[PDB]
Amino acid sequence: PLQQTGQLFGGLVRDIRRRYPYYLSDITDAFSPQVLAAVIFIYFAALSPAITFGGLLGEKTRNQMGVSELLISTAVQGILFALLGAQPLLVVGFSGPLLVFEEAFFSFCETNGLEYIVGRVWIGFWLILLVVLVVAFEGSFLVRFISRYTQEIFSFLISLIFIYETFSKLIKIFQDHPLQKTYNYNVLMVPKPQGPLPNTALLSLVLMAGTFFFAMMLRKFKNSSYFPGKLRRVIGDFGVPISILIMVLVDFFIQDTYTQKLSVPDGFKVSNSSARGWVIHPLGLRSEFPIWMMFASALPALLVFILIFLESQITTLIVSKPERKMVKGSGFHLDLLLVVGMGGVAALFGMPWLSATTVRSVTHANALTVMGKAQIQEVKEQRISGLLVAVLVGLSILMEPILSRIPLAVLFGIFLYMGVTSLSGIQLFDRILLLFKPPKYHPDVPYVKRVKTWRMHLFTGIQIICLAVLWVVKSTPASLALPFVLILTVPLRRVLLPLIFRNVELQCLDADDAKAT
Amino acid sequence: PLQQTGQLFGGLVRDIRRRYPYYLSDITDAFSPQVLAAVIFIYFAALSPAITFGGLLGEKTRNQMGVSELLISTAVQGILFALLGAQPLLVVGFSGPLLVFEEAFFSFCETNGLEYIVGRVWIGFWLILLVVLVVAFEGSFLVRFISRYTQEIFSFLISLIFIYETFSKLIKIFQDHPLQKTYNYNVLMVPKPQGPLPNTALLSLVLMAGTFFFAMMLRKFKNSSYFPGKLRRVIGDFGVPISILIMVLVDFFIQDTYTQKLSVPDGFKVSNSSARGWVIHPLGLRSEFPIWMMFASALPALLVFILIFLESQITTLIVSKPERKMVKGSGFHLDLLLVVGMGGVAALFGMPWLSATTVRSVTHANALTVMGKAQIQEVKEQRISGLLVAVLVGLSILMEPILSRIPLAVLFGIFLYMGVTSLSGIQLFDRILLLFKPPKYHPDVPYVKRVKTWRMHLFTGIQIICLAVLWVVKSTPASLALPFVLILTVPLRRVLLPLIFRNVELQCLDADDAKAT
Amino acid sequence: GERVQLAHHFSEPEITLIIFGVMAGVIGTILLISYGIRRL
Amino acid sequence: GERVQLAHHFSEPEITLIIFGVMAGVIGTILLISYGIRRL
Ligand SMILES: CCCCCCCC(=O)OC[C@H](COP(=O)(O)O[C@@H]1[C@H](O)[C@H](O)[C@@H](OP(=O)(O)O)[C@H](OP(=O)(O)O)[C@H]1O)OC(=O)CCCCCCC
Ligand SMILES: CCCCCCCC(=O)OC[C@H](COP(=O)(O)O[C@@H]1[C@H](O)[C@H](O)[C@@H](OP(=O)(O)O)[C@H](OP(=O)(O)O)[C@H]1O)OC(=O)CCCCCCC
Ligand SMILES: *[C@@H]1O[C@H](CO)[C@@H](O[C@@H]2O[C@H](CO)[C@@H](O)[C@H](O)[C@H]2NC(C)=O)[C@H](O)[C@H]1NC(C)=O
Ligand SMILES: *[C@@H]1O[C@H](CO)[C@@H](O[C@@H]2O[C@H](CO)[C@@H](O)[C@H](O)[C@H]2NC(C)=O)[C@H](O)[C@H]1NC(C)=O
Ligand SMILES: CC(C)CCC[C@@H](C)[C@H]1CC[C@H]2[C@@H]3CC=C4C[C@@H](O)CC[C@]4(C)[C@H]3CC[C@]12C
Ligand SMILES: CC(C)CCC[C@@H](C)[C@H]1CC[C@H]2[C@@H]3CC=C4C[C@@H](O)CC[C@]4(C)[C@H]3CC[C@]12C
Repeated sequence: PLQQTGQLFGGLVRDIRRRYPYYLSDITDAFSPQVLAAVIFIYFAALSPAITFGGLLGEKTRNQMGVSELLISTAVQGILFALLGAQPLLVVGFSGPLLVFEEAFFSFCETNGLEYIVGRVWIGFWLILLVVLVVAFEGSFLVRFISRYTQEIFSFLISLIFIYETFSKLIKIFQDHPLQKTYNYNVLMVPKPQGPLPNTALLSLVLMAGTFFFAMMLRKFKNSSYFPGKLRRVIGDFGVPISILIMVLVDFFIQDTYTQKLSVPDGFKVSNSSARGWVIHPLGLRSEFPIWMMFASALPALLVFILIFLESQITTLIVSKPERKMVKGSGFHLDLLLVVGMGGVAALFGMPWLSATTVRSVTHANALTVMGKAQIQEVKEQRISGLLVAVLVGLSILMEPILSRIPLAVLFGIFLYMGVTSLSGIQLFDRILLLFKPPKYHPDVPYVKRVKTWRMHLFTGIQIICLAVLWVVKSTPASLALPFVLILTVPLRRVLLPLIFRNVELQCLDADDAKAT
Repeated sequence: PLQQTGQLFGGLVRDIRRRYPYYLSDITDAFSPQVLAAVIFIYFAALSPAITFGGLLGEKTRNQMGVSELLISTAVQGILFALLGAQPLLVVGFSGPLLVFEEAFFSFCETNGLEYIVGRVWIGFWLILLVVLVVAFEGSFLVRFISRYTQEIFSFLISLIFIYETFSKLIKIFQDHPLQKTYNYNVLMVPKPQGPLPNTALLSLVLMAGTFFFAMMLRKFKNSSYFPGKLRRVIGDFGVPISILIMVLVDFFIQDTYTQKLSVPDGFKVSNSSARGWVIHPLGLRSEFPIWMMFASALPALLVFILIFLESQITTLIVSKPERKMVKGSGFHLDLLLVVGMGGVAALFGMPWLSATTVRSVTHANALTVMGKAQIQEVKEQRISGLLVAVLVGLSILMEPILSRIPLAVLFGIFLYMGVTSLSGIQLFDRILLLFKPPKYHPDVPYVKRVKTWRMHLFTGIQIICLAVLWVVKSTPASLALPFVLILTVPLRRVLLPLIFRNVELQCLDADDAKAT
Repeated sequence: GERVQLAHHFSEPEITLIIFGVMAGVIGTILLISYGIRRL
Repeated sequence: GERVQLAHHFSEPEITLIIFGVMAGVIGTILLISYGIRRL
């Protein structure tokens, strides 16, 4: 999939030739209850980041882009990606790096007297030109140099960041409503409570812990020896929906105590009708857009292209490992074209550009993964689940009476489940656990039986230094430089690691398919 | 042990000859950190029921017997039993049935205008007569007719009641401090809060769940492959003390919210100094005690003897199974003599009579059980752990500053841990879990590979009927008839079961040592 | 004891010694009777 | 649009058609240059 043909758009043509023959199977393979349970899981897993990032974006850009724009962009791009993409298991949505870029660009436009939304339109115009050229010259063949080293470092870092943010949300909940001896019983509740409230933080903790506990218990019950196998596996597939239902019911039957719920906009309208409409004029809304910024938009377009490219291509690498039993093929050129071009077009409507998010896509792949009699047997590779998730995200505004009764704490427990279960296939997480085990308990794997214990521990420790370096970069104002520092790991594996490790050691420790050299 | 010699006091003499040669080993075998962890565990496991039952007893008897009397009786009888008993692993203390008898006898004395404590003195006088005659005629040889059937019904019922009471305490906490929108911030706190308080019930639930979680996780970590083995086993041994310490610190660093704490009396004094002293005159305190009630106290004495005898002897049977690897021997005749005689003597001092409690003693045995490399390897059989537990219970009044900072919710989580871990050795609980498993997953055991699955399920469901009938009796005013309904299971096993089961099926199912017929 | 208690002819050690002696006599009578039986 | 917006000579469809046309011309020029190279 990563070979270079030498023909213009050759990689694009190969990806369509590889995956579109399976299009009929991509509809029939979805006829199973596990696909529906995956739909219900990934619906919340995709809606909650949309609502949170839409709120943050509306706060940080004076609602020039907000919740409604993000929901509509997510729905439309998800529908078009599920209908046309070459790896339908990817989940397309907004991410943290994109939010940071939006903050930086809004600050830049505020400093230079620029219209932020028109600048986004021109960045999107330059994004279309870039992704067409990269796909034309098969630029996605460079993904082959991202080995398991860089992939697993990125995956472990993103999972750790996800878990950290999930816990920080609960910490913020505890800070807003602390445990106090006395409370002001007359507190304004609209739009949000104006002071601390009793029982709120502790009940949020109880809801989050209970949701995580029920999800993990039903995941264990799936592999258990209890009940008939068909009924057991059906309940196990519906583990997350059942956990969400149980905890939402628990919160519903507790009336007096306040908990924060999901809040969607009233209708399909722009977040600021006093600022912009549904179509943004590239020449400007209030003032004339300067000519120099039309060409200077290439540099932010280069940065956004790099961000989306690295995130989406590494996510495609992670979800399409040979050891995950994906027997239908993935298209690196076609998916990149679709994602970046849809983002560039959506910029014209004042809507965010999206990326193939790693935690959401990995969670989607795991929810569709079938476990045999342990060992991965197959994956329900189909387009219906992602299409339904996107459709439900688009319909989220209309189903407010249902979403308004779902607490955020339940979703926090679901996020914790997603974060812990996203670490299963990572060999870096496995080797970190080996640091806390005696060498006689190390598994029979090629990087244990062919590599000395302290050599393997040194290899793992070098990766941890990269993890710390990347974590520091994120927690700095220069957090948009994270893709470049991640890229720097590729020379580290290919130039510096052979200086201290032998070839057989590196083949055992950095193997594309978990092979014994 | 259960053979009848035919010589007067023969079983008592044989028990002394069997165990007292091991007395030097009974002191040297306790030189290990596991015994210290067991002491810390069983100290709370014995102190908290003492305080709770003493408070209830003082409420129900107008403090003629209270917390201090129960603490002193528990301490003295535990010290004497650990120094002299042939099964030092038994934990001696107050139980629910004894509280029910105290309630009934107090009501009887109140109706007839009798001094309750003097009637207790005469009951204890008749208790010494019964046990001496039983020990003289080797009456503890009737325990051989109590098979695994009755043992496991009793053990499962007592564990179920323990778990149910632990959960009902949390339910009572939630009822006392319900979740409300508004609270009266000025609520008097002495002696106990006079109105609902915010954050109390939710924090109590959090502490209970966290203690249970840390205890179970440290128990898993004990058998895990992480850390050096010696350090791992040491940390696993102290899992309950570490969980208690963690959650007590967590509650300590929360200053604003109220949680109910351990409460011990100010000093070693009678609960009601206006009612009685330390020594109760058998002829009467305020009014001349009638002569007829001196002879009529035999029937309550027979009831108390049956209660204590069944509880203590079934506890000795359960803890000293051949499958639990007790290679030092147990004395049924000596332990009964010690328990009942000490109870009769404690009656003279206005102190409760005690019994070998089931969950406490099973927890004590499991804390001293050493596992192999799954398989029970040995037991740290010694006298020091029970002696130290009784000494600490006696000194619990002097260490009020330590106990007053320990919430009851942490102890609730520890009680839940004790209840769930007390089900490990019961084959009735194992067969109940087989009611929810496919027969292809049933273990390779004699009662599965030699009996048809539906036959085993019929045998299991017959026991569940017995459990339901016993539970109904407990929830009725005639809960003191529970020992007789339990004894009725022995005719059920020895008479009615052979009518519907073959000899081979009964041997595989109801086996004294889990052997293949 | 405590507060004001009724005055009995025997004190607490005296009455408990009398009761223990009566109990020991009853136990000894029972044991001697049992010794007589199973022999004739 | 929304509120009061400055009037431009080219409307939104006209301006986006112009931008896409210039983009297509640039892409075609780049592709023709690449085709010319690697042959001589
Ligand atoms: C509510 C369910 C119905 C209740 C009515 C209760 C009546 C009732 O349900 O009995 C039918 C069925 C017995 O039939 P049976 O034991 O043969 O069923 C086997 C069971 O389903 C295994 O799980 C299967 O293996 P796996 O998992 O696929 O690997 C196995 O297929 P295979 O792979 O070997 O070829 C099946 O054969 O039940 C049970 O499974 C016993 C546990 C029932 C527990 C009682 C139900 C809690
Ligand atoms: C905080 C402690 C300080 C650690 C300092 C870090 C330095 C450090 O402690 O490693 C050296 C030492 C290695 O020595 P080694 O592997 O031979 O130790 C084996 C280990 O203790 C096993 O658990 C034992 O088996 P089991 O369990 O009884 O069945 C086994 O005994 P045996 O039965 O086979 O004869 C022991 O041989 O310890 C470790 O085990 C590695 C765990 C590293 C994890 C350390 C994570 C902190
Ligand atoms: C919608 O946009 C308008 C204009 O961009 C915002 O009005 C501005 O509000 C900020 C906050 O006080 C200040 O700069 C001025 O009061 C307004 N400036 C102008 C030029 O109008 C309005 O706040 C936005 N609405 C929301 C909900 O953010
Ligand atoms: C200690 O005992 C005395 C009696 O020995 C209790 O005093 C009685 O209290 C009850 C409850 O109202 C009533 O019968 C009378 O008020 C008292 N009767 C007598 C004869 O004194 C006293 O309440 C007990 N102490 C405690 C704390 O319960
Ligand atoms: C099994 C033990 C309790 C012995 C059985 C009780 C009977 C046999 C004995 C034990 C002690 C006896 C009491 C000892 C002393 C006196 C004082 C005397 O002026 C009247 C009779 C009276 C009150 C006795 C009545 C009978 C008595 C209660
Ligand atoms: C890569 C994408 C963004 C296209 C490349 C942008 C450059 C080469 C082109 C695309 C469309 C062009 C604009 C189209 C329309 C006009 C209006 C006219 O009164 C002045 C020139 C001006 C403003 C052009 C300047 C150059 C321009 C911005």
